[PDB]
Amino acid sequence: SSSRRSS
Amino acid sequence: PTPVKPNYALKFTLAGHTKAVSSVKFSPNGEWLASSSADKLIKIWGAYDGKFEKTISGHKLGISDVAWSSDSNLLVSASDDKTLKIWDVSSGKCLKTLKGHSNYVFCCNFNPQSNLIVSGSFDESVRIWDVKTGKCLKTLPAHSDPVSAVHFNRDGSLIVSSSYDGLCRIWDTASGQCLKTLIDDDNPPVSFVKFSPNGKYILAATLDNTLKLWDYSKGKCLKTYTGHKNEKYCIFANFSVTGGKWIVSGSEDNLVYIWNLQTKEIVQKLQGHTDVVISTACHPTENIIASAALENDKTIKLWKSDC
Repeated sequence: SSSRRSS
Repeated sequence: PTPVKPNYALKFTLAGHTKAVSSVKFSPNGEWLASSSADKLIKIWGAYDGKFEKTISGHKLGISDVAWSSDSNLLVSASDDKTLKIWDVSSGKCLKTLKGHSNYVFCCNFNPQSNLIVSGSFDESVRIWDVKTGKCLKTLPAHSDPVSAVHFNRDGSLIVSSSYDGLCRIWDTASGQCLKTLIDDDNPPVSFVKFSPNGKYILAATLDNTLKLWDYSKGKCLKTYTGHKNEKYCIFANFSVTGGKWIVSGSEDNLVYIWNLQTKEIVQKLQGHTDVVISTACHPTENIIASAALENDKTIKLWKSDC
């Protein structure tokens, strides 16, 4: 998974 | 009693998230910390003992931001699934899904009355939503690149937004009109903004290792805080007001930075995280900091100072 803030 | 420096010390490390943490926020009543993560989950923790309370689930993709209602009973989360969700904290249930953004939702907040939610998105818009109905009241063509932060001022009458387009804009909530565009120098991306506790200033981060305090009304920069690393990520920043009047921020060198608000000197650096510190939060009544880090760390740390 991912979040735009943590990428 | 006027402090000189804090003495934040590590009290707890909160593990549980399985991907990078994105955002930590203390509830207004001081009892809880909420965290969001790329693992699609919100976790609720006891603010004072680090005690894991519960997991809140339902988004289909990762979460970038979470925010509390004024009465500490609701959360709103902003997700890569293009939605926001309003959650009943006690029950963990999703009360509403706020649909309308066309790309990742990156940032969110309630107004102080907590009848409205503001969101900003990679779709470059700012949206204002009715809490009661879940209806989108307004869509503002606020920016020409992704919106990195949205925040209400103390009376709810203003919203500040920031974007990778280099702008900070101040909006009249009621009308949706831009009251003012803060533009500076070659305008690097603005990666975070929020109002000061008193509503007169805007704290803004840019992706050139700089935080600045601006009088929005006068359009003038009052303070600049430097010495940290921020060239890539949308790192939260805070005003610490419970003891000494500090500025707090995470950093891409894995540290929490604390500056004297008035002198701009660094007064403390908190070491312990092993990845970018993407988010910090300041407890509303106690001298307590929460910090959270990205994928190689995935933990939340709670720190306590005597001042």
